Amino acid sequence: PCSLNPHRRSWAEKQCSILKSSVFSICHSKVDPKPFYEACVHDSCSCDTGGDCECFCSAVASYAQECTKEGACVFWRTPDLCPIFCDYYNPPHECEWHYEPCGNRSFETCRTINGIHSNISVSYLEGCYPRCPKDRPIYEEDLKKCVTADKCGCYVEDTHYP
Amino acid sequence: RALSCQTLAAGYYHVCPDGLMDDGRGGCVVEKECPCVHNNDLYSSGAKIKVDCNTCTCKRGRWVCTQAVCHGTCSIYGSGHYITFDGKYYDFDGHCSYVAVQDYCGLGSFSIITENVPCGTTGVTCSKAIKIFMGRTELKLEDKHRVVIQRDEGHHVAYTTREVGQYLVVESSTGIIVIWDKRTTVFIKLAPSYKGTVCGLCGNFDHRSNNDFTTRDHMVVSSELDFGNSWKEAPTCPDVSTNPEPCSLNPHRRSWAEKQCSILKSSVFSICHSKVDPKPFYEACVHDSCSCDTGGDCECFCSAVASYAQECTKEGACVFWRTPDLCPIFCDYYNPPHECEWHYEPCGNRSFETCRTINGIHSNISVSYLEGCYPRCPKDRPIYEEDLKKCVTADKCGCYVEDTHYP
Amino acid sequence: NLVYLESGSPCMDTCSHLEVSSLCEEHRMDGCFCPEGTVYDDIGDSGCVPVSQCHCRLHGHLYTPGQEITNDCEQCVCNAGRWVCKDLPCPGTCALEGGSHITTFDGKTYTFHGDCYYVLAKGDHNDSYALLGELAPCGSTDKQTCLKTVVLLADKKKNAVVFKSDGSVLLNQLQVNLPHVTASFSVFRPSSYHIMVSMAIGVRLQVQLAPVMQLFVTLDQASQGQVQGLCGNFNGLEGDDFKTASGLVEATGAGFANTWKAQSTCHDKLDWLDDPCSLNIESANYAEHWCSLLKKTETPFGRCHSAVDPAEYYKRCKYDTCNCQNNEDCLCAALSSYARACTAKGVMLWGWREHVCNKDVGSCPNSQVFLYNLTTCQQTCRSLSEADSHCLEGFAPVDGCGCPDHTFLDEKGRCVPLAKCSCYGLYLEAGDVVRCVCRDGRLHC
Amino acid sequence: CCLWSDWINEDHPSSGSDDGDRETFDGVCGAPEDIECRSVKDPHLSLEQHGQKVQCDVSVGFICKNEDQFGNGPFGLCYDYKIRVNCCWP
Amino acid sequence: NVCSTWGNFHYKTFDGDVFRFPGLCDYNFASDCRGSYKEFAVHLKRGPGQAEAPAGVESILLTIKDDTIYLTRHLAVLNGAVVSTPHYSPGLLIEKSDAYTKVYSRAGLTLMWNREDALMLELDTKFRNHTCGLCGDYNGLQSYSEFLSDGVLFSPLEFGNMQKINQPDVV
Ligand SMILES: *[C@@H]1O[C@H](CO)[C@@H](O[C@@H]2O[C@H](CO)[C@@H](O)[C@H](O)[C@H]2NC(C)=O)[C@H](O)[C@H]1NC(C)=O
Ligand SMILES: *[C@@H]1O[C@H](CO)[C@@H](O)[C@H](O)[C@H]1NC(C)=O
Ligand SMILES: *[C@@H]1O[C@H](CO)[C@@H](O)[C@H](O)[C@H]1NC(C)=O
Ligand SMILES: [Ca+2]
Ligand SMILES: [Ca+2]
Ligand SMILES: [Ca+2]
Ligand SMILES: [Ca+2]
Ligand SMILES: [Ca+2]
Repeated sequence: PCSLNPHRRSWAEKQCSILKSSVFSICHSKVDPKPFYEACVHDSCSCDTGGDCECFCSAVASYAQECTKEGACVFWRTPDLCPIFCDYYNPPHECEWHYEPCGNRSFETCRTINGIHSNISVSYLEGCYPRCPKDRPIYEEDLKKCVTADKCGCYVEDTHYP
Repeated sequence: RALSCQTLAAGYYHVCPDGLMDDGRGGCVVEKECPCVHNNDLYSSGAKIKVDCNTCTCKRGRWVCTQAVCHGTCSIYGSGHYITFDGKYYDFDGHCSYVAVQDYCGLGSFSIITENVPCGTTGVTCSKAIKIFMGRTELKLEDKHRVVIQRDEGHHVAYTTREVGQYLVVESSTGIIVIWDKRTTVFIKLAPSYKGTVCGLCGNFDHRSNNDFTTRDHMVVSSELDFGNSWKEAPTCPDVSTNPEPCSLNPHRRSWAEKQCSILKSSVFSICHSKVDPKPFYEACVHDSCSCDTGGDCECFCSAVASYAQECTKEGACVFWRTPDLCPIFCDYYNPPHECEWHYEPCGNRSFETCRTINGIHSNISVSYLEGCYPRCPKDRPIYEEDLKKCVTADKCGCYVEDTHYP
Repeated sequence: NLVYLESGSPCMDTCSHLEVSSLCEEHRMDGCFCPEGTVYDDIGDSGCVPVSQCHCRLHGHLYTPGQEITNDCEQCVCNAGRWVCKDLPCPGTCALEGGSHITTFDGKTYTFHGDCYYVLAKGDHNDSYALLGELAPCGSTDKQTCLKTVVLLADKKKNAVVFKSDGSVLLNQLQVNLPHVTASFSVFRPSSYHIMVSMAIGVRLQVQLAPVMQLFVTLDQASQGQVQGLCGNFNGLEGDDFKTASGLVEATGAGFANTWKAQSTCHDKLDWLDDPCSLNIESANYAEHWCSLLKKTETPFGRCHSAVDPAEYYKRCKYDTCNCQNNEDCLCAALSSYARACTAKGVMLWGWREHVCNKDVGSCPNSQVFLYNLTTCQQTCRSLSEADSHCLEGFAPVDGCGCPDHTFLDEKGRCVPLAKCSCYGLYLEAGDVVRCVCRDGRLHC
Repeated sequence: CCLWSDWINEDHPSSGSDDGDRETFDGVCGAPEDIECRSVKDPHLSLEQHGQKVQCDVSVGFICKNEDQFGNGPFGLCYDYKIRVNCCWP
Repeated sequence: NVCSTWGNFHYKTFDGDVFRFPGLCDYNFASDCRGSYKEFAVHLKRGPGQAEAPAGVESILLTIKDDTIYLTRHLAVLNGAVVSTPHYSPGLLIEKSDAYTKVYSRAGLTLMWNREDALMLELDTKFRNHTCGLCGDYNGLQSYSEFLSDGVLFSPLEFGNMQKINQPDVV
């Protein structure tokens, strides 16, 4: 792709050089950045029909996910580079949804209050996570609402029933 | 004879009895208590609306408005789009330095220069630097920051630089205001003392728009390309001989551009459809997205959708259009680690106490329509000190001498 | 006379860009410069000439300092590097083209799609005139509208003249015969698809009848800021054309124009944020192939590209072609409006109808041919009998069936030559003696 | 020794400036013996099963013109074509 | 339910109504006449007249909400480009057997056509009271609003001529 699009190479190799830079320098001894640099440049030279800043931000979050999984939490997003919008989900100005950059928080859902647990550890996945208050500290997942431990739901045949 | 309170001044050329007439709201109304219509809304008698600096009143089915003269605004935005002080829209894709506004027009006190470079491969150009000359002071807006160049010895025309939402705002004591979104969009505002005393690519600000294409040698031409090629700064810069067509030189980028930019003509912006015409903002967005073909085209898109939503706030319609999938914004970056004070205010309308305005210092225009992240300082330090983005107690903020923050 | 110096500033005033040194962000070095006064000649090729010898320029030609020129609406003289321009009187034209494309007197083109009688222009005093016009749906949907009836209320609003869309000019609900010349106005018909109306107030009308009905209105510049309607107020600014008759400027064209309904029982119309070339896939390839001829230079439309800039006629040509139900009548109307607005700036397109809209060129009668410069005063020898009463200069030439450079039109049928034309009283033949022998055009009386 | 060449797709309908699709054999061979004329995205169709009007001979190569495809389908564009040439070597 | 045409110009609406319309020009087979936003449109184009006994279809034109599918006897064209079948884009499946050509859309549309004469369409129950093609409306009522609109009973020959599409070059 970077040979069939010579004009997109200079942008791609400058944006994707975050991975080999001092931002990710805690992960440089734990995950090899070299096949993630070459994937990011291959991906950004070829999103030539529209929306190439989505092809970029996914390739930088494939590397930062391995870094969390190996023990290095890196905070790489800024308001100019791949921003994330986690206060969209808040009840109007009560601030509970925070961006947790490396997932590592174990709160009570309404599955795990009734014994239901998974078989792997998915506590390294980037995203927006709740921090439910102390008058309803149980996160019901199928509606993205913090509820009291009594009034959450049913969960039969993989369907939420209020 | 069946009058209707909308056909008063028509003439009745070609139900209610004699006397009474319809109002468009319901039953028959006398002529004295007749309502008023403005932008598809119906306002009863004695209602008050504002129009940009003035106040109106529905008196007898007509509007009675005050006569003050407002500030005038030039726009430069996207891949070479202009709106003059008298409201004339045109396109010019030049690659040189151009006079935007000056009063050295045939001796002078200011000059504002724009530096237009090619952004893409199709031949369209966009604005990437602003130089402000005020007397002998030279500012320059470049690389997301303001730089002071050549501060004179003892004159030092009083200017002020602060950051309001996502934009940077320079103001002067002489009446010159420059608003800049740190990429390509510029808004120049002049006080109404500059009527008919400026020139450049923004016109001459005399409330008459069939002479805005006056060239540097004082000749009104009809071409966009003879006018714009006469305000270049260097004589060795080339002439633009045609305007490019980006969605014809990039046929593969047209389907993405016309699908993303169709938010403007959709039900999301349907409160603003009767107050701002979306049609020249749809055509700018498609022209901008077909031509960002070297990298970063979701920045060319989100700026064109925020140029339309800014006019909507300015006219009275706050629209919340951003989602986590469409043009996200990251305002909890600025919070002290998990104390949540910086909120995204989608239409700016909040008046809190800074540490300038606690000491009387106020601006001359209303910048409370600018999108961005705004503080909501707590009740143990409710004073926002702007040059460090910190909420402070009213005593310990700073000094503000010679446009520099001293702690 | 570029003398060499050391330590002088590189910011030179150059006879077009004067006053450079007030914005000079450079220090000084050596090189070849100018003397104390004597700015450098940029436009010509000489050296540091005096300031009052600067030759001007205007799209090419190197005008000497003192040579005047006659431009669009102003005349200008080359002073020392700059032009000194002075205004000349020039009219203004409101156009109502397609079914719904209003162009006001001050630019400002907009689309409306109404269903009512609307006030297009009227005089503000108490009486003077009022020009109406019906914009009703002609096709299937409401977005397929057409002009149907032009109504003129003149002579202190006691005379109503109606222009139906089949000819059929009728005064006060009664048919009239054309020509009809009166004291205050006159109505002509030179080419059977064209009606020309002139008024003594300063109002001129041209009603087009084929392929679709269109209207062109012309005012003098004495009536500047003294009209109201759907054509604006004609004051130089186009930001206040959407200013209603009760105060404030509206935002959209369909919100402004619902205030100019001539009937109270008409419904309110609204804009339409769609394009017709996406709603119809079969019409959008036919629209692309034929409206692209306005932009390519092999056709007889590239001659106008130096004056008219077809980029906005191309956008309307695709609009009307994809929208209306008879797509060729909207193509040929939008191609005949670029050719109309190009003859208004000198460049006349002789013979643009040879590949595109020639379904009526060869259908002229036996003696008369298809013309592109048919005017009112190419009429019969009965027009030569008056010869100063009804000529009505000031209009635009139109394209229809007519006779060549000689052999003026007879009383009926073919156009015989000048010797045996007629003697117009009843038009007698070329064998009658009064003592005035019937002769070529004039009479020996 | 009369081996066939490779497939040559050096032009596109949605790119270039020749207003269509034209594939020539320069840089490979001088005077061919045979030419094969197929499409990219469905290569078993003959030239009579595409319905577009082209010329594809051993003299000059392949020519498709977008103006010739008016009124044929609803889209009016050339398809994407590719060619082989047959040349004999001593 | 199912609309269908086959044979020697036989039709069958979504609510029964088997008739026979020997029109040869270009027609609307089914369409979304909701008014606000049209979801789909299926345009049928009968041939030049094959013979007395059979009745072929020359081409089928189909537009689903963003994109246009053009089916002929030999090739299938999506947005001006020839597609290799099967085609798996995430709202649209276009596959070609030895007998039929199927188009499966997420909008609740399924078209299936052997490449000579038989054409059938299947819509879900979302489009009730909205369809307006030659397949009738989709209200469930036998012959109610297709043939008896304002009391006047339309013959099947004048019901079919109402469904025609005007092409801007050919009479
Ligand atoms: C708003 O405009 C006023 C009016 O010009 C500015 O007041 C001027 O301030 C300068 C020095 O700051 C004085 O030299 C002038 O005499 C003032 N004008 C008048 C009429 O008194 C004011 O500075 C502007 N606001 C800001 C924030 O600069
Ligand atoms: C119209 O132009 C032609 C040129 O071919 C010539 O006959 C003459 O200039 C005009 N005819 C008139 C005025 O009758
Ligand atoms: C219309 O309503 C529903 C679907 O909207 C349908 O089941 C019903 O039969 C229709 N009724 C009539 C009277 O058309
Ligand atoms: Ca002006
Ligand atoms: Ca005006
Ligand atoms: Ca090509
Ligand atoms: Ca090819
Ligand atoms: Ca039915």
